[PDB]
Amino acid sequence: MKLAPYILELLTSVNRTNGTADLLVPLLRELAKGRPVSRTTLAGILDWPAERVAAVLEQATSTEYDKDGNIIGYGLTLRETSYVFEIDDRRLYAWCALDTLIFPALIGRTARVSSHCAATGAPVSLTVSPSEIQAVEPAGMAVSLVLPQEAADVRQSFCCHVHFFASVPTAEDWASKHQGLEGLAIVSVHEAFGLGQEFNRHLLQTMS
Ligand SMILES: [Br-]
Repeated sequence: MKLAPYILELLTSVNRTNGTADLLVPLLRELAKGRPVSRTTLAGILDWPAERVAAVLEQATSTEYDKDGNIIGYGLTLRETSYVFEIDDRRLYAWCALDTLIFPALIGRTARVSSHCAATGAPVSLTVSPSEIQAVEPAGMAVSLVLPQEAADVRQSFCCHVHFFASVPTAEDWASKHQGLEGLAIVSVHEAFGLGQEFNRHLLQTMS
């Protein structure tokens, strides 16, 4: 379909908070190691004052901390969700389906991704590398999209409605049952992966 409206609003929501794009990659790479990430550690890595790291993170109100106040989730997370994101043997999680398609390129690793169809509970899995997906099981796997909303934390506006599905027909039936989500649409995981690729492209250009 026409995906420009989705990319454009996702890029905008991200660029709405200055520095987000700059903090994102270095934090995903740290979280990908499997251990909580200190905010002070993050500030050294960005060579930023602690204040700027703080302001960026308090915009993502979904940001997860542990009991020591260390970062344990930002897109990628150490706390179980229904999207499993395995790098090496390390079993990490993602907040949404599209995360699992865009993060491999940002952290430069290949992930073994798994979840369950949000319509039927069926197991889904795929391997996502920085440049391609492989081992798509079942082959017809789909993803839901909605129009990202402006002036709202990204997880809560957009990708809480961004799931995997066993197939496009199964997903379209699920989607017809919902009709109060702006821009609700179903795409193949291949098309989803392409959106992710275009998002990442603009995203990287936005870094300093
Ligand atoms: Br369009």
